[PDB]
Amino acid sequence: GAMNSSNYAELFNNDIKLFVDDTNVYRVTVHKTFEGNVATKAINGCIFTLNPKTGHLFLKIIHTSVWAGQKRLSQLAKWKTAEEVSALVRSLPKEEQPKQIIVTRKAMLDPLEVHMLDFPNIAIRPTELRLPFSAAMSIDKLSDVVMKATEPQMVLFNIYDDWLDRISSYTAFSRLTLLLRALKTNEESAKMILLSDPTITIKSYHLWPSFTDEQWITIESQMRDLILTEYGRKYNV
Amino acid sequence: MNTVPFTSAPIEVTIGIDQYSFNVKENQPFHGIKDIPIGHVHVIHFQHADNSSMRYGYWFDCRMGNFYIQYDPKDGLYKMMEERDGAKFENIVHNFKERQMMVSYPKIDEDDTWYNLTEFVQMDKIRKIVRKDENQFSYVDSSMTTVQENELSDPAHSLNYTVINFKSREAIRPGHEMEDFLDKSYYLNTVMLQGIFKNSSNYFGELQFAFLNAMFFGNYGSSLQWHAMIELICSSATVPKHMLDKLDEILYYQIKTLPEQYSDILLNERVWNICLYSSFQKNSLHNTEKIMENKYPELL
Ligand SMILES: N#CCC(=O)Nc1cccc(C(F)(F)F)c1
Repeated sequence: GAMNSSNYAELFNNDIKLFVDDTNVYRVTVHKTFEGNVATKAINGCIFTLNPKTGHLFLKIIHTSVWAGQKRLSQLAKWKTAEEVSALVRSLPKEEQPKQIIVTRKAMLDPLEVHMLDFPNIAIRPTELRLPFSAAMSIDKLSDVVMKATEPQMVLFNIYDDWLDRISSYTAFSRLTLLLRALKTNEESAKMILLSDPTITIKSYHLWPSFTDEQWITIESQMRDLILTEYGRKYNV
Repeated sequence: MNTVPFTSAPIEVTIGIDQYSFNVKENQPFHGIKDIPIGHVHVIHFQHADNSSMRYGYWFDCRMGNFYIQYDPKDGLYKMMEERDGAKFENIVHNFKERQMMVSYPKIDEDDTWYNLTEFVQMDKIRKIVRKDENQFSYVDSSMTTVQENELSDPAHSLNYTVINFKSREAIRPGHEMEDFLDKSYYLNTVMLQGIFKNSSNYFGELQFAFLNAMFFGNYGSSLQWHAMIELICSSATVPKHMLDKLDEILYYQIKTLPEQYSDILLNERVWNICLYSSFQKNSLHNTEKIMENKYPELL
C-alpha cells in the first residue's frame, strides 16, 4: 500500500523503484489582460522521475506546446505525466523496469494505473511522506535545461552527483530531501548557504557543490537551522 | 394465472413471492401460491424463522413448466422441483384449491410494480447467469459470489454476471487512456452493448436481475453489479436517448420498491452522488433524482 515512515528503508533495497512527482509539469504565470481580466501563460515544465537507490533522475521536459489547444490543463497534466512515465518504462530494458512506482500526489494514482495496465506486475503506490520534490526547479542546472527547451526532451541526471562513492543511498536521499526542503522553505537563504564560499565549486558534470565530508556536515547543519528558523518565522516561535 | 403447490410446510418460514411476503408457521396447512401472473418471471424466496441467515429462492417462469416446492429435511431447505406429469400436477393443484389451502398472488390491478422491475428480465438470460442447466428455474441465495468476486471460490455456485471493470484493458483503448477513463462511452456502446450484450434490453435485464438479487437476498456481489452497470451508463457522455429515459424509469421503480430501512446497505453513496450530481448524465435522470432526493436525502 502507501509509503510512509514505517516502511522507509524499502526505498533503498534492491527492488527497482521510481518516485514520480508531477508538481512541475503544468506551470503558469498569472497576469492581467488589457481588458483587466486574468489569464495564464504556460511556461515549460518537467516530470521528476527519480530512482532513490541510484540517484538516476529521468527529467522529462514538458514543452508549453503540449498544452496548445487543450482544455482542463491541470487534469491533462496528470494524464500527460502518466503517458510519459509509461513511455519511459516501455523504453527501458525489462531488467531495468521498476517493480514499483511511487507517486508523490494521490491524484496521479488513477492516471498512472490506467496507463500502466500493460504492466500489471508494476505496483503503483502512493506515499504519506511530504517529499519536497517540487523544489527541483530550484536546482539551477535543472531549471536551466527546462527553461531553454524548445521541444520535448528527456535529460538524464544523477541527483546525488558522486555522493554514493562515499555515503549510502539512505544517507544520500536524506541529504537530498534536506537540501530540497530547505530550497522549498526559503530558496534565497538555501542558495546562499550552498554557494556562499566561492572556493567550493560545482563540477561541470554535477548539480551541487564539491563539498568535503566535513563541509557537508556544516552545510547540512545550516539547512536544518534554516528549516527550523523559517518554521519559527512562520509560526512565531 | 398459474400455481406453485407446496407438498407441505414443515418449518416456520417467511415466504416471499416477488415483492410480497407472508409468514407460515411450523406444520401450518399451507399448500402454495395461486393466481400467479403469466407473462413475467417470478421469484419465490425463503427466510427460515430459526435461521434468518441465508435468504434463498428460485427464479422461474410458469410458462416453462409446472413447478412446486417440497421441503427437504436432509438439506434443510425448501426446494423447487418440476413436475413432468401434467395430469398429476393439475390434479394435485385442483385438490388444494378446492380445499383453499393456497395464498393468492395479491396483485392490485392498478399496480405495475413487478412489470416495472422485471421489464427486461428473461428466464433464458437468468439461466446463463445462474448455471444449472438440468433445471428450468434458478436458485440464488445471500452468500453466492460473482465471477468477478472470485477473480479477486466454487465456480458451479457462482453468479456469472458480465464483468465490468473501469481500469481494465477491455475498458481502455491503448492511446485513448484518459479519454476512455473519463468518458466511458466506448466501453458502454462498443464493448458492452454492441459486443457483449448485443442490445440495451439484455443490459437492462441483467441490471434489473442484479438489483432484485441484491434486494431480495442481500446478495452483496449483485449489489456491486447493479451499481457498476448504472455507473457505466452515467459515466458515458454518449448514450442513446431512449436508453437514458428507460434507465430513469428502471431506477425510479427500484428506488421506489427498496425497503426504507435497507437503504444504508443497498445503496452506494459514491455511485449515486456521482451519477446524479457529477456524471455526464447528472441531468438525465429526473424521476430517479426526484425520488432519491425525497426518500433518501441523507445518502446525498
Ligand atoms: N409422488 C411424488 C413426487 C411428486 O412429484 N410430488 C408432487 C408433484 C407435483 C406437485 C406436488 C405438490 F402439490 F404436492 F406439491 C407434489
